Amino acid sequence: ELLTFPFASTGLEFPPVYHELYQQRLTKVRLPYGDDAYLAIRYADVKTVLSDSRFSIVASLGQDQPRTRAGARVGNGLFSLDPPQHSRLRSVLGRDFTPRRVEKLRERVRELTDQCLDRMEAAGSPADLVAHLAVPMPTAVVCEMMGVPEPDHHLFWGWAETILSNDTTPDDLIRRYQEFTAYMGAMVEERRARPTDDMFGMLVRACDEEGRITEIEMHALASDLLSAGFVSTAHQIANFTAMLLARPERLQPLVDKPEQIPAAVEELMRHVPILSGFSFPRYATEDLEMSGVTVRRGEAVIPVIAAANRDPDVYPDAGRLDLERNGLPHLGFGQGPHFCIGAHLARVELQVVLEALTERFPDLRFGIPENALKWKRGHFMNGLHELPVAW
Ligand code: HEM
Ligand SMILES: CC[C@@H]1C[C@@H]2C[C@@H]3[C@H]4C/C=C\C(=O)NCC[C@H](O)[C@@H]5NC(=O)/C(=C(O)/C=C/[C@@H]4CC(=O)[C@H]3[C@@H]2[C@H]1C)C5=O
Repeated sequence: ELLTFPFASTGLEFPPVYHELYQQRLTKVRLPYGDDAYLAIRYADVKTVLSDSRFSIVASLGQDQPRTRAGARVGNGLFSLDPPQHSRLRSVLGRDFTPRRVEKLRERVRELTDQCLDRMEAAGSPADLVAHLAVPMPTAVVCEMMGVPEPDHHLFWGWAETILSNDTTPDDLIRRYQEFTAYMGAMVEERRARPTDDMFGMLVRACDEEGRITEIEMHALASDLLSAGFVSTAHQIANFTAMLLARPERLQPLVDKPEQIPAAVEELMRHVPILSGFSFPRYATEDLEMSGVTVRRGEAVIPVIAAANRDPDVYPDAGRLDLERNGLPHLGFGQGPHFCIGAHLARVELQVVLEALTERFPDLRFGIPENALKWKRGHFMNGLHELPVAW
């Protein structure tokens, strides 16, 4: 009878069971659905799972995917492939997410952030930072980049939520797939009759003109980016803001030393356990040793990035949020092939958010007692339903 995973925790709590597991050999756990799997929790082990070619993201041996969602996570996009096939598909998007291209979006990200905060401030204190900023701004950034109009943003929230909900059935996934395919089918036909200088338009040229990808691959890449690209940052804006507002000095360290905002963002990326459970298991493609256990060909191992980010040998006093830490590189954006393609855009968003909040609301504080905060309970991610803030 195996340890159950995910573990018990509420909000952004890091559960004490990890402190036990760091002093144990690799541990096998049973999941809500699918096969059992080992839990990689040491920094080095999580790095290995995510970047060593002996770990495949594909269950090519009949495995039942260890998971928290009733419907297995399957499709034709970036999370369904190993290199080189993954690398060839990702290369279609690559150039648009390099630091050199994303750094160009800083001014636009701040424009949208400013518009969000004008409306927040016009709504009056105390106001919900989730509804006024965390949700709208990242949604607008990627929906604009892709070429989706503001009228339709709500459609992509719903499609993204059913992906991320652990009570989503395979039937719900079918409904989502059909609705989404219809919508992007419309978008494709629009761009075939009238090309556009946006990212979906780039994908349509890549399918039609260059023949680099197939239609289903074009849809898959768009679906990956519109599922992953704004609910993520949405959750993290509120998580980061809540983390800061819960300390005695709140925003003041960053008001006083704006130049430290990039380091703060990285420490928060390390510290915040953003995942309720985990992402994708990997499967060993040959016998190998990990934290005292022989992982056999075919067996699943889950990379627990949150645990890696509190590895007691990599990070002294790991539970402490120390905005000056500059610890060794966290795994909050993953590692290896599937390292977050949006990593620099998320850094830009989160940095700009802290710039805008410190500059405009230096005395930002919780608008309700902290004990009343409404943390989510059944989402793939940890976060807040609401974040009332006062100034
Ligand atoms: C704070 C915000 C974000 C966090 C914490 C985050 C985290 C991650 C992590 C850890 C992975 C790797 C998971 C694994 O290997 O199992 C990943 C993958 C991915 N992320 Fe991000 N992400 C964020 C924002 C974004 C944004 C802004 C985008 C795009 C606009 C994005 C798009 C993607 C995509 C497409 C993948 C799959 C990449 C691949 O398999 O090649 N994410 N994300
Ligand atoms: C902030 C935390 C970041 C946020 C990103 C978003 C990532 C999720 C969404 C990513 C891609 C996606 O939804 N693409 C279209 C569907 C696909 O065809 C396919 N079908 C499926 O069902 C399946 C998923 O459920 C996929 C779920 C992904 C799980 C995961 O690791 C998340 C990441 C986290 C680590 C697929 O990938």
